[PDB]
Amino acid sequence: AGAKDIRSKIASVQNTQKITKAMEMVAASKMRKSQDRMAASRPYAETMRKVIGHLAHGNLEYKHPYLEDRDVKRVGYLVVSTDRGLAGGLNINLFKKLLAEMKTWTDKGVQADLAMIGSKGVSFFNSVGGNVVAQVTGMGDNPSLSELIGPVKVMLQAYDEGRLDKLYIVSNKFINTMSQVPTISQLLPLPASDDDDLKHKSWDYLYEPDPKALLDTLLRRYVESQVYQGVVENLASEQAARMVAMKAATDNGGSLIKELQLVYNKARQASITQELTEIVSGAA
Amino acid sequence: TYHLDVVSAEQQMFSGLVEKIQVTGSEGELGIYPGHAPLLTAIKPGMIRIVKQHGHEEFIYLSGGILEVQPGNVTVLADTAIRGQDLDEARAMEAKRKAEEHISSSHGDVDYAQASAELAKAIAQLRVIELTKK
Repeated sequence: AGAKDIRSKIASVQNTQKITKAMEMVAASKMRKSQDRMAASRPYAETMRKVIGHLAHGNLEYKHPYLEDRDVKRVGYLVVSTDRGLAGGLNINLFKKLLAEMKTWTDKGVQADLAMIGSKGVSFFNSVGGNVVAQVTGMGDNPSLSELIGPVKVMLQAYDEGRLDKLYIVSNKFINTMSQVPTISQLLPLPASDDDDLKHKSWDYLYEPDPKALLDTLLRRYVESQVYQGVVENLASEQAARMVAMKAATDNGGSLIKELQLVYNKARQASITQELTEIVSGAA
Repeated sequence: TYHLDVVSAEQQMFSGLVEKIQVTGSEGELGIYPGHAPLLTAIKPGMIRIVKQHGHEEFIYLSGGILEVQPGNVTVLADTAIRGQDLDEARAMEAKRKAEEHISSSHGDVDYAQASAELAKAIAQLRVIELTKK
């Protein structure tokens, strides 16, 4: 033991607990901003996916590489992550689940191409040994699709030059203010829908310009919108996880204070007793 | 009848049940009605009318986008779109002032590629603001 050093540790832990409380404040405010931005993003992606859903079952159809169900030789993943710590184990769980599915493809002899949106993902997968083909880091407090387009542009080129056959996006769903889950979702080759063809409503704009080029542009927009909503939702999840972790750290700091103080009190009492015993005995 | 949805790519513009509409298109304005055709493409700067149950309309600015047309529930994907009472005649007149300046301030084809779009956006605002008075 020792009185001054224990009291120094008590002061330091007190200060750290106060700081963790403040960091919880910051995390909560950032979550508010992130969730309202998510609310803005939701309708646009929702409507666009409804569009492509009805295109999944239309008549007077024609082929498109992003539409057909081609075989899988290699798989692409668009991975979102934080660039910061103190967010609990969100990134770890998402990385583990992606590693599980990538292992499943590796069993089948199917290779994985990875594009990272965060620094933690870059570090984790370059040190573990995943083939990072694209990467962007440090997006900022307000993220924008403009900077994220580049990695998506690379992945799109990988698909449209024929090398990449199936493409997935991985992100954490903002299920609630206090609950989230990591997910892997089918992105580029169009997923299934429940419908039959709607024969007619208004005018078939299709052949006013070229159908192929316009459909190309539309599916570009579709993939970009999906990616943007995923990123925004993951930032909301990040703020939630950080606030939970900060609360836990605050409680643990209080727990250490209430015990270091017992050690300090016993130390003070014992020291005073020893010194007084020396004085009284030395009187002789 | 049928259902319609509109988004401004960073905002939802409309969602609900509807009877009939009138909208812009790949080349110009167009009179739309329900049940006619199954295919879809792009939008030039314009506007849209939304007549709902009991015959109640509304008037929305469409700065640019894509239109589905074919489905029972249809939607408009707009890169930018503004609600008919978020915008106003003063705002469209400011757009008129901007565009009439830029016509005088654009002198090459490369810059007119943007000046023409600015003028089209202003003219679309100026038509939706008049249709808004109904």
